[PDB]
Amino acid sequence: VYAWNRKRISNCVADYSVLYNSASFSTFKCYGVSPTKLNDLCFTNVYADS
Amino acid sequence: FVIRGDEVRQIAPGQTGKIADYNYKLPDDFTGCVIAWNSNNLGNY
Repeated sequence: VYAWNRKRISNCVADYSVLYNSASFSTFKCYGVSPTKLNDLCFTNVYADS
Repeated sequence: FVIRGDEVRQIAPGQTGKIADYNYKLPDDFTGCVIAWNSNNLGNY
C-alpha cells in the first residue's frame, strides 16, 4: 500500500462498460460520477493506482 | 423474490446493481418495507 504505482493513461478509447460487467468484482463503487454515465464524459490524465 | 446474499447492496430506491438493474428496480419515490431472511435450509439448484 505504501508503494503504490501511478500509471497515467491518455489517448485511449476503451469500452467503459465491461469495467462494471466484470462479475468477479466483489463490489463496484463510484463517488464522483454516475456509473452508467461513464462513456459520455471526457477525462484527463487518468490514474491507475493499485 | 429471492437473491443470493448480496441483496441490500442492490435493493434500494435509486440503487444500481446488475440483478437490480436487469430484473426489477424500485421507483425513486417509493413507500414500502422490504424484509429479508435466510432460507438455505429450505445442493438445490
